[PDB]
Order: sequence, then structure tokens, then C-alpha cells
Amino acid sequence: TVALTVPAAALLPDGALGESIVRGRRYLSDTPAQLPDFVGNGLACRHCHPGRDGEVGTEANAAPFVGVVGRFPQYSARHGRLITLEQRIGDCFERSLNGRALALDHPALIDMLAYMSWLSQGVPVGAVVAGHGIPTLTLEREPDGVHGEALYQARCLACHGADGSGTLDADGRYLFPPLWGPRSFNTGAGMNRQATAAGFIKHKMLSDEEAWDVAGFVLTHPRPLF
Ligand code: HEC
Ligand code: HEC
Repeated sequence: TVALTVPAAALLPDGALGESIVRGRRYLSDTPAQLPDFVGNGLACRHCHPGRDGEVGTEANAAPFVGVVGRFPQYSARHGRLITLEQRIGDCFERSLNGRALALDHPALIDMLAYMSWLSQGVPVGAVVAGHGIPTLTLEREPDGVHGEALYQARCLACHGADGSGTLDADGRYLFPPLWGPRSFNTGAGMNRQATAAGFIKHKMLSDEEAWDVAGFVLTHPRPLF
């Protein structure tokens, strides 16, 4: 692999590319408000692809975008063929954001691509960045939703709510995003898979057993059908 580094915002170029990158950051950070026609729930991309210092997609094991551009096109089993990064983004609009894919030449999509390309600056095409994706966590027993409920009350509820509906900020963006219900990701999202949710929770915060069980509890709840 190659190491994950984040480029310096102060070194963004003047001109069309720089402006595009800045818009791309905003689309990824503030998606429901910036792209209402395409977002069907309360989630922004940053809610599963966090970053520090206002950036999005810069954290190891939380599916960083650093280095993503050089890994596409790639095979997708759901499509049964190679897909582009633009298509992958559309899939997450449809699934994680319970919405509608942007046209493949939509200016907002291109800005998001520009931003991801900026994050990927210096990464060799084809190279894998350390910390890419969300590593799965799989245990050799069923997740215990009863244990998970107790864990949720003790470790998660204060932020994500008794009803999993999250906490809004003063500007109507989710400070703490919804984990289930009509404003959360739909059943088509990767986060709806036990081992992915467990892995995400494990790394973004728990023991392996606790992460496994609390993920199980979270995933017992209704959410929109894809
Ligand atoms: C107790 C173990 C839990 C569980 C099961 C989850 N969380 Fe959180 N969470 C918080 C914030 C600000 C985010 C957005 C991403 C970030 O900036 O770090 C999240 C994100 C999640 C997700 C993915 C998004 C979604 O809506 O599904 C999941 C599955 C998730 N969390 C589960 C904030 C908090 C907290 C405030 C300090 C606490 C405590 C937790 N989360 C605890 C948990
Ligand atoms: C949680 C419900 C998510 C939201 C909201 C978004 N994404 Fe996502 N994304 C998520 C997971 C669990 C994964 C799989 C990680 C892995 O192990 O590969 C992804 C993956 C992507 C990718 C591919 C990353 C890679 O191949 O390394 C891209 C390009 C991506 N996601 C983009 C993206 C955008 C633009 C979003 C807002 C529209 C978005 N995602 C929201 C979980 C979630």
C-alpha cells in the first residue's frame, strides 16, 4: 500500500479547478441542503466518510476518498460489470442517501470528482491507500440484539437518540445522524450489512463483541426499502 496523506488546502490552485474542488467539498459535507433533488434522507456523504478540518473522506477505515480515483473503473458485482467512479457515487446517492443518482456529466458530480481527485493528489494510479474502505468485522456467532440494545443505551443513545433519529444542529443539518427510520440510509446501502456496520462502528468510535452486538441491534430496525 501507500500511505494516506491529506493535501494542504492552502495550496489549492486559483482558477476553475480550485473553485470546483471547493464546491465539491461542500456537496460532500452538506449534501441534503446543496442537492435536494437528489437526496431522499437526512444524510450527507460526510456522515459515513468523515474528515478533519472541514475535509470529507480523509479518515482511515472510514472509507476515505484519498486515492479513490485511481481505483476506478472497477468491477461491481451488483452491476455485473465494470463501473466508473461517477456510477459508484450515483449508487451511494440511491442507497446511502435514499435518493436519485446525478447525471454522469452533472456539474455537481464533476465538482465532487474534482475534490476526490484533489484528495488523491500524488497517489499512483492503481495503488491502494492504507486505510481505504471500511474493514469488515465478523464474529463467529450471531449478533446479540439484546446485548446490543443495552450497549446502545449506554454508548450511543446520547448522540443518536432513543429512536435512532439523530440530533439536528441549529442550521438543520444533522450533528449526529439518524441510524434507522425514514431519514436514515436505505436497505440497499452497504451500511445495512452487519459486518460493514460492525466494522464501521468498531473503527469510528468498543470491544469486537460489543461492536458486533450493537451493530446487530441497530440493524433490527426499519429503514426505507430500496
Ligand atoms: C454507539 C456505539 C454508536 C453507534 C452504534 C453509532 N454511533 Fe455514531 N456518529 C456520530 C457522528 C457525528 C457521525 C457522523 C460521522 C462522523 O463525523 O464521525 C456518526 C456516524 C455513525 C454512523 C454512520 C452514519 C449513519 O447515520 O448511519 C453509524 C452507523 C453510527 N454513527 C453508529 C456521533 C456519535 C456520538 C456523539 C459523540 C456517539 C456517542 C456515537 N456516535 C455512538 C455511536
Ligand atoms: C453510510 C450510510 C454512507 C453514506 C451516507 C455514504 N456512503 Fe459512500 N460508502 C459507504 C460504505 C460502507 C462504503 C464501502 C467502503 C468500502 O469498504 O469500500 C462506501 C464506499 C464509497 C465509495 C467507494 C470507496 C472506495 O472504493 O474506496 C465512494 C466513491 C463513496 N462511497 C462515495 C459517497 C458519496 C459521494 C456519498 C454522498 C453522496 C456517500 N458515499 C455517502 C457508506 C456511505
